[PDB]
Amino acid sequence: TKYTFFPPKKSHGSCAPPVSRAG
Amino acid sequence: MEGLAGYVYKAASEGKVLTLAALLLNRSESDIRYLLGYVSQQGGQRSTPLIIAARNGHAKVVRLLLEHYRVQTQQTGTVRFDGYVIDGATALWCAAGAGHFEVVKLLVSHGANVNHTTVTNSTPLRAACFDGRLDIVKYLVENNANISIANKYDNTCLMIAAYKGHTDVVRYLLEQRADPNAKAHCGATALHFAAEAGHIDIVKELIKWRAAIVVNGHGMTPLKVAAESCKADVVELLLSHADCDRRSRIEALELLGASFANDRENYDIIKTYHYLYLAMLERFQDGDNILEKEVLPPIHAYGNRTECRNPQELESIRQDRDALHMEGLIVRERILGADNIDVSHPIIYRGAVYADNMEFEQCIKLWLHALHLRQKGNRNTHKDLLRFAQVFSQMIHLNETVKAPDIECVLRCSVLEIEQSMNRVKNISDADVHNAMDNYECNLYTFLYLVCISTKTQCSEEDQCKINKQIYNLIHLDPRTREGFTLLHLAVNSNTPVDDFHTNDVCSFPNALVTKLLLDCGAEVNAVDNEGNSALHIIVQYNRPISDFLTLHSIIISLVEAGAHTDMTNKQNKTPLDKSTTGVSEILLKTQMKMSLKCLAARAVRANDINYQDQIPRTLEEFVGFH
Repeated sequence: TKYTFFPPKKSHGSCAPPVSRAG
Repeated sequence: MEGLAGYVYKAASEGKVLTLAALLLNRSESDIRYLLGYVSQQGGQRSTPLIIAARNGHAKVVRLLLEHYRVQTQQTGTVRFDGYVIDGATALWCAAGAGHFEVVKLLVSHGANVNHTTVTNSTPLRAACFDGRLDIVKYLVENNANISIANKYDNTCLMIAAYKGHTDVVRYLLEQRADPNAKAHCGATALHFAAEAGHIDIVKELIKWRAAIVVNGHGMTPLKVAAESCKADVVELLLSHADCDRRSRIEALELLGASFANDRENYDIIKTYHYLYLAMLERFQDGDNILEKEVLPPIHAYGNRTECRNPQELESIRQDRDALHMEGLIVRERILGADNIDVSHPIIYRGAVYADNMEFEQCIKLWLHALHLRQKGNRNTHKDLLRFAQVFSQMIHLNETVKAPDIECVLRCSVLEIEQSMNRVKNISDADVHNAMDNYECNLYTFLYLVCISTKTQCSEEDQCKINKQIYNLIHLDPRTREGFTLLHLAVNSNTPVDDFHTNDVCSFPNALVTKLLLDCGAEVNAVDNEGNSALHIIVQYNRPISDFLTLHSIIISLVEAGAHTDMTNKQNKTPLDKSTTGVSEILLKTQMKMSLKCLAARAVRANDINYQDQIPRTLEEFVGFH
């Protein structure tokens, strides 16, 4: 549900953790 | 023979424990390495029947494959686990990742590599610990498997187990003499992950085992990371660390209020005001040795507020919600700095909220600040540029004026980001070349949306000059998509993707104004794609000659006047008249075709296929090359 102007990113937050099992 | 093994692979997910006997009794022997070693992909997962049995949770199928014989199971493969794909997986890795303790113990007892690192250098221990259970990790750590093995990004078992809410797992890890002060590649030391997800018991157990506070790679303490992600209980515990000093304490409280100001998951304004007020009161706790706030000079994006260095002025902005939003943004900017990665997210969210409340001007200012901060960090900002295109299109669709310097700023940012996108595409060979090409194509689309919006916005001589300078700058790099589409071809093409959001109300391709602006800015009018079509071939293949006949006539006039040949052929040796697929477009182009003996002679040479190599002038050699 990206259509609303609310940011498509959740909170980003993948800066310090590279999310395991995600790529 | 292939179908015989394919049916076994299909039945591996199913149950045929006493049914598959007919397939193997009185069967051949030389096909063992192809039947048991059947490495197929059911949807694109390089695996064996035993691997998919472990992944789906079939230990009975594993015992089936080890009924009266034995199969080697330690094999590489790219398994698409629930949520995402993982390259270099194996049977033990997939059994551990699916939380099947019995299958893991069966694989270990039968013989499996407990340290079978993937392509991303991922141990089976952390794979289990992603969905960690105590009973599944007991024997895994009792198989002499080292827990200190690093990762591709140095995400050890402790870090991911603290991030994923696995207090039992982290307890069993630190009680067995793990590494407390482990350093990830990003710099975080397993407390930032523990404070990222707001797990109070995990932080409790880590501080219990002497985790200690150390700044991560991005210049943020674990306390400040806890205060960044709107979490409160871990912030209280980390302030109760008994070695925290005071300056860090007040800046953490201010950051906590700032985070509570702008985040969808945790949004309170009373909590924001109360946290900032607690920061103000505990800041002026003594009178003498008063911790006067150092304040960065006011920035036009957040209005013109200048934080609050006094209790009276924080009291004055108590009831005003948008004033508190700006105040929270400013204190977050001052604490986290302009070089932080997660400082632009609340600015984007506040711009989004202002866009939803039909206050676009402050939305444009905040989003421009966020875009500048993200571009100075050199990050993937194609989503932000698409958001800019969407908000500009919504501004146009409501017949609201759009300020030309804003379009100039976002055009500069898009041009720069396309430059670094070209650099990333050239640098990346095959790691994420598809992702880089997708980002490049969508960035070109966003730039064309911005150009189309800029055509419909009234601008002065200087503003239009600056916008045309940006367009000229981007033309002189000649950006191209996957199928050779230049920047002119995309604006010409009706098949150019349009975002499903409000850009549909403004930017529709083919758009005559975009082509007129691009040709007036010096576009290579004779450019071709990988398919060999020029701009003229793409525009004559337009399937809608009556709905927007004015657009078609304007763009055909523009392309002809810009000097493109009305005769050049594509890779399939088709004159665009033969590719007009439309009576109206054919009539228009035949009206605009300027007759010339040169084209007639060149086409005669091409039709007779006379050997012209090393016989005619090189420029004329090319000329007959495309005629």
